Amino acid sequence: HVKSGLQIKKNAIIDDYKVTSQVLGLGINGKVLQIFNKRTQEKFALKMLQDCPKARREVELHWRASQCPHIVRIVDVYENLYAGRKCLLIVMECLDGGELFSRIQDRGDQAFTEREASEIMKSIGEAIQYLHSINIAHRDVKPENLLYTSKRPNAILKLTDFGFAKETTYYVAPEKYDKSCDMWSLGVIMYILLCGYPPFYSNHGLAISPGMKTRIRMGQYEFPNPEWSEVSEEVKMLIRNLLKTEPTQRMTITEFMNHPWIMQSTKVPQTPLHTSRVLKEDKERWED
Repeated sequence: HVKSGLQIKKNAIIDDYKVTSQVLGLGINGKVLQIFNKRTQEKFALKMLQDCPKARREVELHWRASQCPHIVRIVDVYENLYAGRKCLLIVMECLDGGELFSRIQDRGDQAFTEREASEIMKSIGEAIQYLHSINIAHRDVKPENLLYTSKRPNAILKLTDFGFAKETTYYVAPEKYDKSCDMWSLGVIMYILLCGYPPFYSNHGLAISPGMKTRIRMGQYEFPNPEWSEVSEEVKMLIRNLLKTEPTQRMTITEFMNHPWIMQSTKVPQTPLHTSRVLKEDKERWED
């Protein structure tokens, strides 16, 4: 019920960990580098942030969320001087399974199933549910931010970048919609999981198009055949509620988690999906 508070280590990280120039990824606030425990030689991930109040907010919110199995765990946080400038160094568990959509691309002749999508969405949902329950909104749920623990098949998907996360804060009525942003993100992820293409795309496929922005505002998405031919109307309706243009009309995480598709993944059919194939073909377009 009660869990330890964040104990920021003032000892030099070099004492405990061996720092490498290898960059696992770029976080919005700071670069993420692979590091190894000197004692155990175990791989870990280091996020380096300058000691601004925004950085302190990120580390606090991440620490609260670290408990969730579907949120990347912060093993330790270090306050150290780099170049005589105060830095917060966040050591997290290394996720080498790779981005969610990258793993689906790398599955070969084996086809992605509706049931597999339901399981994936439930995992992401559980993370969002924990965050919303503790009054935190990630505000940056994206495919990049979802990563797998290991290349082994029973690896767990985890949410990662808390740079944009913000606190949402006798019987009484419950009365920001920062939380609603996360639900929209789930809808987009779900759409891509089922077909392998985003609900909203740019003419000439260049970054963010004015036309794409208009489509997002107008909520102009279609479920095109053949990708959506075998997808349940139930699933389509769920996506519609998640992709409502008006944030207030958008589905709550509790509603999403109680939805039968999410709640009973086992019941969900193993209908084959075009997602794996589409992702491979899109990669081929990117790599001419």
